[PDB]
Amino acid sequence: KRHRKVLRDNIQGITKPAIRRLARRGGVKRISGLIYEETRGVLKVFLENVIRDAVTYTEHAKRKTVTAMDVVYALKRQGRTLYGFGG
Amino acid sequence: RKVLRDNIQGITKPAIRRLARRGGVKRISGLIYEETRGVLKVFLENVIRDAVTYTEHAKRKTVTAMDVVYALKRQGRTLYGFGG
Amino acid sequence: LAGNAARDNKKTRIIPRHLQLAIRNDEELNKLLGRVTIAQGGVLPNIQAVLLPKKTE
Amino acid sequence: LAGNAARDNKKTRIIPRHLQLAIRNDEELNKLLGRVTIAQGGVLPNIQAVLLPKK
Amino acid sequence: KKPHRYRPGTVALREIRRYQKSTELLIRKLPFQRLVREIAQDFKTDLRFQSSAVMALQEACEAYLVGLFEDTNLCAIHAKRVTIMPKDIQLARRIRGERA
Amino acid sequence: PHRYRPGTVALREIRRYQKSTELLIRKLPFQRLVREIAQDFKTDLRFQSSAVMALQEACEAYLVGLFEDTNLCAIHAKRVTIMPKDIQLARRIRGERA
Amino acid sequence: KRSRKESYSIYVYKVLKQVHPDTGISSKAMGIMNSFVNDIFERIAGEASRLAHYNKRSTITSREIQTAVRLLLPGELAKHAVSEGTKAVTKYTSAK
DNA sequence: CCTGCTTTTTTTTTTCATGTGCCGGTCTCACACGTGCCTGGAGACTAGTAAGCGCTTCTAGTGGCGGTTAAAACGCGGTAGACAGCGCGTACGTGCGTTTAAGCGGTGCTAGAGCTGTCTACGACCAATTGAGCGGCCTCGGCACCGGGATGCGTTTTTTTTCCGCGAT
DNA sequence: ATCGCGGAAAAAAAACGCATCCCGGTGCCGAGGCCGCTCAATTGGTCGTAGACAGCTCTAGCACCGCTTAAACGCACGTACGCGCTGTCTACCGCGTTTTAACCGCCACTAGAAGCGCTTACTAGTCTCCAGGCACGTGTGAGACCGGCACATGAAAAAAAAAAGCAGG
Ligand SMILES: [Ca+2]
Ligand SMILES: [Ca+2]
Ligand SMILES: [Ca+2]
Ligand SMILES: [Ca+2]
Ligand SMILES: [Ca+2]
Ligand SMILES: [Ca+2]
Ligand SMILES: [Ca+2]
Ligand SMILES: [Ca+2]
Ligand SMILES: [Ca+2]
Ligand SMILES: [Ca+2]
Ligand SMILES: [Ca+2]
Ligand SMILES: [Ca+2]
Ligand SMILES: [Ca+2]
Ligand SMILES: [Ca+2]
Ligand SMILES: [Ca+2]
Ligand SMILES: [Ca+2]
Ligand SMILES: [Ca+2]
Ligand SMILES: [Ca+2]
Ligand SMILES: [Ca+2]
Ligand SMILES: [Ca+2]
Ligand SMILES: [Ca+2]
Ligand SMILES: [Ca+2]
Ligand SMILES: [Ca+2]
Ligand SMILES: [Ca+2]
Ligand SMILES: [Cl-]
Ligand SMILES: [Cl-]
Ligand SMILES: [K+]
Ligand SMILES: [K+]
Ligand SMILES: [K+]
Ligand SMILES: [K+]
Repeated sequence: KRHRKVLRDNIQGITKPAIRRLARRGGVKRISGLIYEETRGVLKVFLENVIRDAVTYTEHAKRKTVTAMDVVYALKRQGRTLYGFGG
Repeated sequence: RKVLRDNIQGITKPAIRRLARRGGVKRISGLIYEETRGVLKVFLENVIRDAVTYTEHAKRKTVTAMDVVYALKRQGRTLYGFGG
Repeated sequence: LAGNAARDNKKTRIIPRHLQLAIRNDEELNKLLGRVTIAQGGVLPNIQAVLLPKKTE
Repeated sequence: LAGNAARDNKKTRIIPRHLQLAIRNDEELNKLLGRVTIAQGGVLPNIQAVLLPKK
Repeated sequence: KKPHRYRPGTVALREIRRYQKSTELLIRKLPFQRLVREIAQDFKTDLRFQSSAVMALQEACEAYLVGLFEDTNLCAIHAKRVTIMPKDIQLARRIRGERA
Repeated sequence: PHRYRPGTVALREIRRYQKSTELLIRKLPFQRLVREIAQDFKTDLRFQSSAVMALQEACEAYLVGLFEDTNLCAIHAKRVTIMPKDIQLARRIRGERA
Repeated sequence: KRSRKESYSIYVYKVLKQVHPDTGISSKAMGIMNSFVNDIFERIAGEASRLAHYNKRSTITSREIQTAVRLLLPGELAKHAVSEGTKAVTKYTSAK
């Protein structure tokens, strides 16, 4: 039965252009080359923090599947309340 | 009925400096003292408004420390030491 | 407020962008929902002045 | 931690400063209490380097 | 004579106008989904996700980053620059209380 | 006569107020300010003295912390002198201000 | 007269005497300690309340307290707190 | 450009004096602890229902495929922004002499916080009754996506006006 | 100030190129709404208690005094920093070519979300009972304060030594 699973270095698929677009929408005109790796660091910390709490909600409900609600409850805990996915 | 008004200037230039100093500030523009007074005023306006709202809800004519504690909590400035 | 933003963009139906434009252009709703993220809302057009073309002048 | 801080100052009694020193010098308690004002605590001594003179 | 070439700043400004007018997610979906799975492995092995949980996460992330880039832009402008640098990000997160 | 150079007393003050825990605004002027402000919301209000001390503890702690952030914004701009634009950037990034 | 206001002071003293038998505590410091215990009490109880509501349970159990602690306390503190909680419950169930 | 030089800038260092931790009397008030005694936790009971359990249904999550094409990756060229100097003007730090009013300990007055007992309006609970709002299902117009054409505007080179800018008056 | 005349700099039109805006045409799926049925809100009623009220006690909040002196105020001076202007140099933007893998639409296989019915182990509840924790109140030792103390550090000074500039050659 033992399934697929991958632990690639997926962080690099948060590419330079994608980060440039995020900055654009944030009104940034010019970007130091040191920004891209710095942004990946930040993003990773953000996701670690949200995912940890979402999975804590998952474990508590004795589920194997993370739900939108787990994410939403996690984001509310982190003071980053999200509209549109339930709750 | 009390004699009153414009006590914002009783927040003195030296007292503002002392606060900045505790905040590790070494040099201070002349324009800071009046900017700070504005900020201070807004901070108390918000907190007191809420403390007074708890007072009217309680049908009291006296603002308590608890009223302020609760107001401070609502504004995300939780204060320890006053009956929390 | 959203209905009016929909009418601007020449749309019959309110979508998340219209809500976001509504809320963030209203002093008070923006304060009420200051810590709230509207999925599929974007942000308001805002380019800081210093960043606009001054250039050779 | 606060009792330890009291003893460094050769004091028998914990005062709010000792609790403050205790909390702000411990990375995790400081996080747990990041949005909490301790009355009569003051702040940690801390001066930014640029503000010091070249020694 | 030459092919046309816009001046540095101009297409940047055009891209800001483009992305502030739109609301579509700006990070590619599959790479983000993999990143979410990968990070989740550190907390609990063998997880499933509802696809909307991954969308929720991506929506929350991009909003946060776009939020942080606005504050970061201000920090850069505060230092008389037009170029965002890591120290701008660090100043904004420090002031937000995300870091000590 | 003896004379300190600009900034040396300033640092000396910093070391002193960072060591101490006492309130730095004078109490009677602060109390009038509180009363004055409260007037606008409801007349003939009484205050427990502890309520006034609560507010004064909270204002000062807020201001001290705002000045910490203000100082970093000054330094970020290669200055040592805090200015209104420093307080305004701080409050904006904090989300107190629009 | 009689005008009783409960507090955690005697328990803060009891603990103080285990940890530093010869040191005391001022009333303002005791006030702060009181504020602290009521604050965290409320944070834990509230997150627990929520956990059980989200999961359509009527009952806050030790398991809601535990999960709440993992959510609210930073890493190392959360480990020791979960340990002390688990220890306490084990020791208690073994005393009827 | 070339000694010289000469004249300041930095320096180097001591020491000279400033304000800050340290110390040993002595005073007072708040911590600490003993004393009554009210309330609220505990022991032992009953009754009811939250939730764990096992089990079955079927949602939606996962994985695999191949081809299209949009998007990422990469290098080349060079504009313009970051950054280091430096030099200039005065905003702020310092200190001292004058003036203000906070702080303190106290007394006196009384508003209003806070408590008690009583009565009753109002909310919980229950059982029967039924219509609001749900899930499920069909339809057709709003909207996404396309190509074409219109127009707004950025960029460069050749053209008209402007603001100097030099002395010589 | 005034010519005069260029001298530079600056703004002009103009001509060209490239992107964005907006139209109708086409097409399709998701909003809108209709339907049938279930279960959650309503009706009517009974029952127990929360809280509003009248009345009381006495806490602590307000007002005032008249001392003492710390603190705030204003004024003068001059250092050092904010800030503007120049020059440099390569990091970053724009763009064209090449490469990669996201996206799409669909499928097939099944883990596990989720729902139901069954049974009991837990919890709410309540009475009886008593001891743990509360308010009061009294005492003495910790901590604040004071004068003198001594030990840091920064500024002031001479002694000296290394760079700004003229100066003359
Ligand atoms: Ca199950
Ligand atoms: Ca010690
Ligand atoms: Ca610790
Ligand atoms: Ca010497
Ligand atoms: Ca002694
Ligand atoms: Ca004692
Ligand atoms: Ca005693
Ligand atoms: Ca059930
Ligand atoms: Ca079954
Ligand atoms: Ca290539
Ligand atoms: Ca330049
Ligand atoms: Ca429907
Ligand atoms: Ca469509
Ligand atoms: Ca088109
Ligand atoms: Ca057509
Ligand atoms: Ca329709
Ligand atoms: Ca500068
Ligand atoms: Ca200037
Ligand atoms: Ca450079
Ligand atoms: Ca495709
Ligand atoms: Ca199966
Ligand atoms: Ca006893
Ligand atoms: Ca006591
Ligand atoms: Ca004393
Ligand atoms: Cl940086
Ligand atoms: Cl300013
Ligand atoms: K499923
Ligand atoms: K009272
Ligand atoms: K009533
Ligand atoms: K059970």
